[PDB]
Amino acid sequence: EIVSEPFAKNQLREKARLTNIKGLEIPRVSYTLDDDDFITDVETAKELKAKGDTVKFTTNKFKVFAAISDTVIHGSDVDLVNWVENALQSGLAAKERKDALAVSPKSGLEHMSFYNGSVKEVEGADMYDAIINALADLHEDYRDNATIYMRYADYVKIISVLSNGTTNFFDTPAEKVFGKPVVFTDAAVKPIVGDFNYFGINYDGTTYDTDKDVKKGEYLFVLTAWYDQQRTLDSAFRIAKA
Amino acid sequence: LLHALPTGNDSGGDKLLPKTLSKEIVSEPFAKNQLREKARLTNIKGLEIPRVSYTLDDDDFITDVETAKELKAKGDTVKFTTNKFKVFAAISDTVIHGSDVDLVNWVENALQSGLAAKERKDALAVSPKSGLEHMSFYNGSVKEVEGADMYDAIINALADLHEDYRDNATIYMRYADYVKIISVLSNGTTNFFDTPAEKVFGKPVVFTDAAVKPIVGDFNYFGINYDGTTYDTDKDVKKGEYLFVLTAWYDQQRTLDSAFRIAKA
Amino acid sequence: PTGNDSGGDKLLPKTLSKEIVSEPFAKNQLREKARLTNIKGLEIPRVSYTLDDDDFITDVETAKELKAKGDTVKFTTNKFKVFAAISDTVIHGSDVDLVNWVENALQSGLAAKERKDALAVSPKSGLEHMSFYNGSVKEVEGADMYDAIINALADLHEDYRDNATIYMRYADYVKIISVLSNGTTNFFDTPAEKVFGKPVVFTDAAVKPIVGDFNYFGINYDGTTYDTDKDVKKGEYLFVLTAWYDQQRTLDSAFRIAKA
Amino acid sequence: LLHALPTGNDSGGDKLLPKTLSK
Repeated sequence: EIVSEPFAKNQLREKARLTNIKGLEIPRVSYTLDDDDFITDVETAKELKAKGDTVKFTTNKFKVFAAISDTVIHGSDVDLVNWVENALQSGLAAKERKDALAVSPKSGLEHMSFYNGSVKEVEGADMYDAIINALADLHEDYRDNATIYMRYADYVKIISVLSNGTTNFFDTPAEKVFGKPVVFTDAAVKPIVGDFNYFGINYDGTTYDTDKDVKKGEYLFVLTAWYDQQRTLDSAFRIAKA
Repeated sequence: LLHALPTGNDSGGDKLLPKTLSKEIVSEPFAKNQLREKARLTNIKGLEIPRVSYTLDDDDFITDVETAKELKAKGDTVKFTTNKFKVFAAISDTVIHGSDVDLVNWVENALQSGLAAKERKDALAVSPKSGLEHMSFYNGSVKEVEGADMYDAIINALADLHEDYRDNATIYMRYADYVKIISVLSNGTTNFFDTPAEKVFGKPVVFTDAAVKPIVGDFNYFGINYDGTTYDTDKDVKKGEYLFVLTAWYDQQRTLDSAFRIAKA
Repeated sequence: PTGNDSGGDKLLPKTLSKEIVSEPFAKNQLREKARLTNIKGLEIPRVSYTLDDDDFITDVETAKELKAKGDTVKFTTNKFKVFAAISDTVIHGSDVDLVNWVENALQSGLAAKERKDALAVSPKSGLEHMSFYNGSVKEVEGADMYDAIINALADLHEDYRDNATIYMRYADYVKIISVLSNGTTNFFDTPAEKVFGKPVVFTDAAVKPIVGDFNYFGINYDGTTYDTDKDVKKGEYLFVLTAWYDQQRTLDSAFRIAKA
Repeated sequence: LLHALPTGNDSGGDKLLPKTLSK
């Protein structure tokens, strides 16, 4: 009987939080120390003042589909059970990663993306300089917990300049070059970096349905849900650029 | 093409979602002190540990080291002295009544994280402040050595140290500096990035971003303690905020300052 | 912190519903006087009775319409559809509109369908015979609205007069007062029964005041059917209802118009 | 999107009509 792989996945689910709570509200600033605090970084003064202390997780709709013609049903195969779950679950993942890493987001969902704007682009001479400088920019608390996302091909080019003749960092991991964990993803254009503790997602509710289009002779299996994902603090996550 | 009325609002699609969903907020500590591993911790009140040990009635009145004698002339004992602390949490009003969640970890992760950030900051402070000068390694009490490059410096740092203290020595430095040391050594030879850091210098290493200059020495002498804590809640009515606040008392001092050094180029 | 439980609910008012409710969105004023029926097929005679030999000739009108239409009257089915649409988010936000919001909605749809057709200035084709302004009613002419209504009563037959009723828009009932201002006296406080001498009902659609014996006018609803379905893709439930009715005038000569 | 055959012709919408009907 039939089986297959996850057709698509979201790499960002590794580090980000994931929730199922109906309405969700958290504070942005975890703690403040005693009187002898050097002034909080100019950034956090601005965004905290503008956004407010809390953060709103606000429902947003979409729809996922699935279509099976009638002949396929009546040829002794069982795709009703597994082919759809393999299909719909993947649809949830691609919807996320498309919106977060959108170069030019659709309207009504700008605030989710990391490339919509409102993040500072540092400038390194090459990719190796830009990533290390970007770590040099953000606040140190975020640095200690930071994580990098990038495309694997860019990790090859930094090796060609760190070829150094005899030595070959094709065998080395990527943790030890930059000094922090790395995850590889093809959509991420400009290497982004920050503490992905703060980034978070929430799924509130769903509903599963099925129906037959009698004339055209195709079953349907549809699902819907509402989610949203926001950055607790924009000042954390930063860009690298040549 | 059915006639039923979904009044119940029970959702069948819930199981299709990823099974890693939390239903309760959780996160890791925001900050941590990386000195706690090597150094000594204590809860007792009013601590005093003598500097002296190992007297011989020697006719060869040379002690161990010239630096060791002249700075014991400072004093016989060390006495840790109390210093004040303050920690604030600030969960607001909407979050409490807006929805049913649980924040006890969010508070806990915030408070005892704040302690570690305090004691690391002052102990590694570049420019100390009033009353706090007597714990920072970058205070002028401790020496600088001078290698031509930072590699030979750390060697010349671990070199001019007591035989004993060398044995359980330990190094602190930034990782970014640690890379430049190796990109130059890897020229025309084996790779070192696959190697542990214990071996290029011979002894264990820990990495933190604070140490603008390296440290070397045995941190069994560096010591910390906490006298006792105070915890109480509070509500500001006019604004709506709930306040969770902590205060305790502490000090940290090094037993002997000759056991530690600074490398520099 | 235990939760958002508090004692403010006592301070909160007592008029709070805890679930949704609303008014009839629209109504048909004509249902007060007209007959209303549920019979499958309905047939009645037009002329109630005739007296003995000494009957002055029946009014020229009734001779004509009775001769043309015939003795009986046919109630003939005519279709329409009423709709209702609820998006999916509205369902899944803990509210109960399934039970009351629809009945409040559909029942109103029946009423507006009636009054639209009866008082239609220019009816849709296939349903001309229902309206009162399609034609076939005589328009008397008064110098003002007060003269036109009273003259219109002077026109129709007296049996219908004794049982007659007037429908009009309230604003026209104000203008007749301004001419009957008479200085000191003010008929804003008076009812309208006593000015014209017969009952009155107020309605905004009725343009030219109509008048006659609304015993004769009648309505019938034969059958219905209630259905529901989901448009899966667009994610909206539906609640639809249908029925067949018709309403006719037993005798056209009764109901008359007033005009300036 | 149901499979049933309404043979009975019993009408559920009857009660929605006004309750002042005469018969």
